[PDB]
Amino acid sequence: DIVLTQSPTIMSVSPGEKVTLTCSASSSVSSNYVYWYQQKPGSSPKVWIYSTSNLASGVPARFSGSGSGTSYSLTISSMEAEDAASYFCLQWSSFPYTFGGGTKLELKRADVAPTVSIFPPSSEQLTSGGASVVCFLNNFYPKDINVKWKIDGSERQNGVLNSWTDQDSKDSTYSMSSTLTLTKDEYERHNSYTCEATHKTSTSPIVKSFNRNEC
Amino acid sequence: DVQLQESGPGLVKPSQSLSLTCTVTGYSITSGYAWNWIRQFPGNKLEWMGYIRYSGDTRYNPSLKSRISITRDTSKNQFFLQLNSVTTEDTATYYCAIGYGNSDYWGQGTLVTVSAAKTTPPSVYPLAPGCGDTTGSSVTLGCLVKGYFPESVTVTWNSGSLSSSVHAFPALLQSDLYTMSSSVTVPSSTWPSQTVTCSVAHPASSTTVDKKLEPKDC
Ligand SMILES: C[C@]12CCC[N@+]([O-])(CC(=O)Nc3ccc(NC(=O)CCCC(=O)O)cc3)[C@@H]1CC[C@@]1(C)O[C@@H]21
Repeated sequence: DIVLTQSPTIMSVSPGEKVTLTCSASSSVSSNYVYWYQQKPGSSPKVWIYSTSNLASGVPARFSGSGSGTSYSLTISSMEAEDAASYFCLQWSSFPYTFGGGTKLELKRADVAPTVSIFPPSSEQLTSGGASVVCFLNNFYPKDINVKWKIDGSERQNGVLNSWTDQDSKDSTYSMSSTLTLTKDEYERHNSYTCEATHKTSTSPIVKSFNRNEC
Repeated sequence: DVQLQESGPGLVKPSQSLSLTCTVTGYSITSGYAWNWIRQFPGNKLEWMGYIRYSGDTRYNPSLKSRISITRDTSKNQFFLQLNSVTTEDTATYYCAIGYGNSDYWGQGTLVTVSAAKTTPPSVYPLAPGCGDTTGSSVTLGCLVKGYFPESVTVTWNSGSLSSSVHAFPALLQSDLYTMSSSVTVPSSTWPSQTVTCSVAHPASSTTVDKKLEPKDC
C-alpha cells in the first residue's frame, strides 16, 4: 500500500536525448519487487524492467534501471521514436501491490503547420434539425495549438467538442478535430463559418471558412 | 504459446456486479503462477485488483473491500472476476495477467463501461467539402459518427482497403453520448472518380452502416 509517485507526468524529448524517469515510494520497498512497464497506446503494459535493474526480454540496452529504498528511476540513454510511450513503475514488495501514475513520453520533431479542412453539415443531419461544422487540423507539431470558431466575424465557444489523436508512429505529428454543433436554426441564420487555427507556426492564423450558400 | 483473453459484458448498469472471464491456453492455471486481474481507468491509472494463485488461494486489493471475488475452473482453464455493487468509477479496461522476471503475459484487455445509459446507435454523416473546393493537389474527406453509446465504434475506409492517410480521432463524451470523426486524404485524381465509402460499426447496438462521400460540387 505504498504510494508511488512518478515525475514528470508528461515530457517531450528530442531524439538522442538522455531521459530519466523517476518513481518515489511512500515507504521503503525491496528493489527485487520493483518492476517497470511500458505501454504503447492500443496495447497492454509489457514488463520493461524487473527487479529494479534487470532488463526484460526484447528490451534494448539504451534502457536501464537503478534504485533502492524510496527512489527508483528508469533511464534511456539515447531517446528513439519507438521509445515514446507510457512507463509505469510497479511495486509488489508490500501488499497490496501498487503502480505509479505513469509517465508519458513524447518525441520531438521538426515543427509543422496543420493542413486545415472545414466541412459544412451533410443533408442527412440537417434533416434531423442538427448542424455540425467539422474542422480537421492534421499533421502538425507542437500539439499546443489553439482553435477558435468564428461565425460572421463573431467567436463561438459554447458547443465545441475537440479531439486529438496520439502522436503518430510514422511522422510524430498530431491531428486535431473541432466539431461546432448547432441547431439547424442558428445555422440557417448565419452565413460565413470560420475555423481559425492559432498554432506555434505561422504568424497569420491558418484560416479556412465556407459560407452557407445553400449550394 | 501462453495466451490470455478477457471476455464478458462491456456495459453494466450501476448497483450491479460485473463479471469477466480470462481464458488461458498453453499453460495449466495450476502448473504455477499468480493469475491477476488488473484494471486501467480512463486517465490511465492502473490498479492491481487481485489474484488467484495456482494453488487456489486468492489475495484481494483491500480497496476492493467485499465487492471483489475471484474464482476459477480447472477443467476449462480460466478464472473469473466478480465485482459487486459497481459504480461509474469501475468503468475501465480490465486485464488478466501473470508474470515473473523478464517474462510476462497480459490479455488484450476488455473495456467495461458502467452506466445506466441506454445503448444508442450512431448517426453517420458523410463530410464533403463546399461547392467548389478549388481542388488542390489532394482532397480531404471526412466522416462524423455522432450520438452513440456505449464505447466501441469501429471506422474503416473502403472496408480497410484505404488505410494510409486516414485519421480516426478518439471519441469525446458530451451529454452522456459519444461523438467521433475520421478524415481520409487521397489525391485529387482519386476522388470522386473512385468511390470512397465510410464503414462504421457499433456492435453494442448491432449497427453497421456504410456512408459513401458523394461530392457537393463537381
Ligand atoms: C508482477 C505482478 C504483481 C505481483 C504478483 N505477480 O503475479 C507476480 C508473481 O507473484 N508471480 C509469481 C509468483 C509465484 C510463482 N510461483 C510459481 O509459479 C510456483 C512454481 C512451482 C514449480 O516450479 O513447481 C510464479 C509467478 C504479478 C505478475 C503480473 C503483473 C502485471 O501484476 C504484476
